[PDB]
Amino acid sequence: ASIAQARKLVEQLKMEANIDRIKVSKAAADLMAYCEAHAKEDPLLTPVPASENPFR
Amino acid sequence: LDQLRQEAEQLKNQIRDARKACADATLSQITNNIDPVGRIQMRTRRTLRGHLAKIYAMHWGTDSRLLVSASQDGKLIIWDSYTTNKVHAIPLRSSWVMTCAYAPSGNYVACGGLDNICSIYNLKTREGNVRVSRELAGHTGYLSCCRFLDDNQIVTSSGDTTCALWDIETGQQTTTFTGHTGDVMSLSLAPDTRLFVSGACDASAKLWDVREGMCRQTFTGHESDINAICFFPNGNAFATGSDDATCRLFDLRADQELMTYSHDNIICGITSVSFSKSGRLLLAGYDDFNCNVWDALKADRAGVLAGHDNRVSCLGVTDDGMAVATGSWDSFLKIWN
Amino acid sequence: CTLSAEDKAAVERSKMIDRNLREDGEKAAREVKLLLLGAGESGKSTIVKQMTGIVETHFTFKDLHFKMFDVGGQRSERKKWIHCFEGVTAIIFCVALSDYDLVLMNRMHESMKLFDSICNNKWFTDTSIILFLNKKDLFEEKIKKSPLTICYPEYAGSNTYEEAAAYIQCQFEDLNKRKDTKEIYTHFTCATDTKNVQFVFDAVTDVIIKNNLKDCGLF
Amino acid sequence: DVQLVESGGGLVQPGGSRKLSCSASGFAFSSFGMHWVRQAPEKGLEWVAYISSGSGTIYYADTVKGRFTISRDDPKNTLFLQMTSLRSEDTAMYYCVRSIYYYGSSPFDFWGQGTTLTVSSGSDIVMTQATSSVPVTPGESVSISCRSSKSLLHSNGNTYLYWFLQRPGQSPQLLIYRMSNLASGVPDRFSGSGSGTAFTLTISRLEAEDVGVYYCMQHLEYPLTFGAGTKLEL
Amino acid sequence: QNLLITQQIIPVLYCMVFIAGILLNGVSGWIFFYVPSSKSFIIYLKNIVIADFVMSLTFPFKILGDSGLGPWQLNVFVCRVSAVLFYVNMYVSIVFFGLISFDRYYKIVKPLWTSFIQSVSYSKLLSVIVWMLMLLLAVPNIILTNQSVREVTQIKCIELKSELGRKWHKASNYIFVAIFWIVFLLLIVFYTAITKKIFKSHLKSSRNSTSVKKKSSRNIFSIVFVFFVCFVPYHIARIPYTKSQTEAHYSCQSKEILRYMKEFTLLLSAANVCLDPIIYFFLCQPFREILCKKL
Ligand SMILES: O=c1ccn([C@@H]2O[C@H](COP(=O)(O)OP(=O)(O)O[C@H]3O[C@H](CO)[C@@H](O)[C@H](O)[C@H]3O)[C@@H](O)[C@H]2O)c(=O)[nH]1
Repeated sequence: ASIAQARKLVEQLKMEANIDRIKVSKAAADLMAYCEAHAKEDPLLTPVPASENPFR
Repeated sequence: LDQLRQEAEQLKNQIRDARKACADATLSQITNNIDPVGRIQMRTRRTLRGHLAKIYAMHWGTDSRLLVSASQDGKLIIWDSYTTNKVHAIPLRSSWVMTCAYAPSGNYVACGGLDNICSIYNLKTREGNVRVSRELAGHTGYLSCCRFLDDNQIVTSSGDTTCALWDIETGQQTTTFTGHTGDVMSLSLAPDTRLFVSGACDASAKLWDVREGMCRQTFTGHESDINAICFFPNGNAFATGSDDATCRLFDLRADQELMTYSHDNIICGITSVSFSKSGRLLLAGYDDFNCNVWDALKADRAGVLAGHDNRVSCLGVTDDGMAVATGSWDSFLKIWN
Repeated sequence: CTLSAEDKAAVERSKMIDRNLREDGEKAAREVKLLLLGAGESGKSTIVKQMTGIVETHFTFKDLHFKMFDVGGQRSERKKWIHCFEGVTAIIFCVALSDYDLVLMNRMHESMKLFDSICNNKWFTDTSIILFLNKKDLFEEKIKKSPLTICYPEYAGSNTYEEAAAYIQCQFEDLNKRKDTKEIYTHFTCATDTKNVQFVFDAVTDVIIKNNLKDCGLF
Repeated sequence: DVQLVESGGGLVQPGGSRKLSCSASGFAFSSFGMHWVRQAPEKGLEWVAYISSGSGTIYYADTVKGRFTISRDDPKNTLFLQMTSLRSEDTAMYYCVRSIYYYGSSPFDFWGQGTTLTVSSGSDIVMTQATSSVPVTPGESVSISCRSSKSLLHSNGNTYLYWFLQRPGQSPQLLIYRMSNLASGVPDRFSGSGSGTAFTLTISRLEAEDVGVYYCMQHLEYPLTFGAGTKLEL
Repeated sequence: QNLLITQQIIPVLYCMVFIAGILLNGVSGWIFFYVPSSKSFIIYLKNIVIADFVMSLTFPFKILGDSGLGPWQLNVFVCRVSAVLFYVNMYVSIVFFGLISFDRYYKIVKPLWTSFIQSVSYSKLLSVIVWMLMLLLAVPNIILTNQSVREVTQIKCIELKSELGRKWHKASNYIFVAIFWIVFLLLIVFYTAITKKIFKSHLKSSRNSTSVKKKSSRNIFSIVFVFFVCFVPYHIARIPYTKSQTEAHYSCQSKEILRYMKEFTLLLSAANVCLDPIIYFFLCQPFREILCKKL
């Protein structure tokens, strides 16, 4: 029981070990670019006038 | 036994070393050159009343107008948020529901809780009454979260430290996701509905593949039970809210925590986490009866939503990002714009 | 007036749903919510017999409808769903007296730890906890052969059923850190006793009177 | 499954009284509004009355207000229409029409069989049909045009236009609700379009199963008015 | 007596009552604006705080008139409008205290009748019809004076009311006294029954039972004692004063002593305005929860 669980955990860790990791400077830049690109289409970030606001 | 434990420790050390090696910079010092979002002033536009007990979950419709919510009184109420009209009121067999989902097509709704059973109700019945369509059973723990993945199958997470993708037509567990050592408390499906992150009480989240059924990634760094989880709109990142007063933004590609959102004035837990349409704002419901909107790129608290007199149990954002619906334990829902 | 025929009819449907929900809430308000708790097979099934994850038992006694919710077999983190029972009118905590001399750490020690955790947590800071001491006949039978000193080394009394039962009840009640606001009702039962429902009725009647006083701005 | 069986028709002398009944089965009659609609042997443009769920609101046509009364009994799931001092203009077939009202609902979706009742010898918005008889051939596309006195588009963005099809010997069935939405069970061959005043129903790949009279109805105002009825031949 | 009670002590005590009650009821109304209308008790408390705030707004006119420093043509407005409004608010407060007592009696004692008066669903209608009844009852007291002053330096209110006005003033005051007395009797019997039920509730348990009984009995006794000491003297002295201002069978000394007694008893009834928040609103759980969350 314990041996099987330990083997399964080791296999899971090994499977998670060999993955392609990009630099944080790349992922953060991509997230920032996505936020900037969609900034003009965010009603919460930029409030929408009551003419086009369906909750007024 | 001992050799396997040593190998697992070595693998964990290798994972940590790789994460440190790929962490050449940090999101906070990268987004220092962008202007802050300022002060977010969201005023409650709609106030939905009619729940007789604490509201435990809500889910927006894909049309950004319908809103399903579940209460401990045994009621699942579907609101027309534009006119504050009760489109539907479904009495539930078990009143201990703590989760609810809205199908992307809108033809079905889901609920679940301490009964360890996921009830799917059909909204488009020819008889005109909302009758339960399916009764998924097989979870040995409380249903903490459930998210629809098209009409035919649904992803749920239970208190027995497992998640399950069920085929609704057959009612059988198509896939079982196991490996969490604590009770899974939240779910979040990716926009393409191919991967999903689930946070558990083991102070850890896991990125799982729906088709493969294997744990794609594991994310750690929270100090207590994770109660909320939500993908970034891009789908390459997600945010977790935990019992300790801090949210954490992790990135799937980097397999690391990008940002931490915490304040010294907050010492309460986090019950709900959601993003805006662009992902710039992270909205988190807290146990201090108030919601906090943080600048996700700068970790600065953009604003506060202080309209709830009790714990904000559930929070959601419309698909078009027009408004945010927060349901609390005061038996009220508030839609802010 | 700003509303179409379909919009007005939908508003009427919403009003009808509001009326139905108000009626349902009024009906559920007078129901007595009970939370059944215990360390295991201490007698929760025995209590339910004479009165999935959650088991709901609804029964009417002396014009009061009791809904008792049993959380046995949940086997998950208890702290993650106790807040759901914050509004529960009363908590029936069942303890096996004969489990005083048994072990899994003593079984009665685990029962006392669970009682301390349930009674002294934030969600039940004022919820009344009626306590049942089941298997009193078995406890009396095995108290002459198995002294209470095994479970309670500080017990200076004799091997008498009355003294041992009183000491155990006092030890269970001493775990309450909010005796000013919370009342613990202690009852002794053996098997298929008809006085259990009467004792629960009296306890919940007192709790309901106190809650009515609180809700009227009078307590 | 869903069924609305009507009874109580027949021959009535002028000035008499008759109580038409509609028994409902297969659906929650309590939560559904019920309309009484009149199909004359020639026109079929008349809507008699309407009762809401729970009898909260009751509406009558100008011709029948003060003369007819509509009631419902939810426990027995029945709809009653009591008519006193009947006139010769009331000789027609009466239908009880199921109609639920919420966001995204499909009112007027199901119609009853109808009963024939034969009597012996201005501000309402009007809907007009552009044609009466249209010679058509199966496999082609047919457009039915209708016009309205007032714009059917509301301030909430909803255009309350309904397209029904009545087959020879069959009760009318809902094809299009709110001018753009396909009713359940209706094949995708039917499409609806409009600009608030003029509307068009387009049928692609016509077959023999959709040959009949096409009616347009407005639900913007409480007095519900129907179109003249565009009939398709061959 | 003269120029020292009416003009020196009465205005000072009334302005103390005002500076207390105006602030207390303003804060109470600000808190109650956020209190949900979850039960009949909440709406009765809101009506009571509204009446108390209007009484507090009325108080400065009285204190400015009695002091004798304001314009000689302001006492006419004080008696014609402000005094009648103050009496309306006082009597709606009294009948709402009676309604609260009845609601508590029904909720605690749990009687057997088919349905309770002041039922929560219709409690809003009950409150509005009570307001309308009192307003219509005292409206002629405002719209039936219509008489000249004829003495600018000395204004007597009963002297500037018509014969029909005087008759209606007498009858209206008599029936306000009667409605107060029947409401007081109903309140007394309801609270006595509530106390009897409470003392028969907890019979076996201790420690917590004693605390619950003590708190409930103290609250009930405080309510009834404050109601008594604030209203009973006024309504045992009002009828002799009412027939003193309307009949000539009274001597000047008797008229003056009755006026002083009425003024002091009405001062007690006005101090009830500032006493009300600490006896009724503070015990309300939602009100206390919302108030305590400010700081
Ligand atoms: O129960 C009542 C009794 C009287 N009134 C009316 O309100 C006014 C108040 O007069 P009254 O109650 O007779 O008191 P008075 O002793 O006449 O009071 C007048 O004279 C007092 C000094 O003696 C002043 O303090 C008051 O402001 C002034 O109104 C009168 O016009 C009445 O018509 C009511 O509305 N309800």
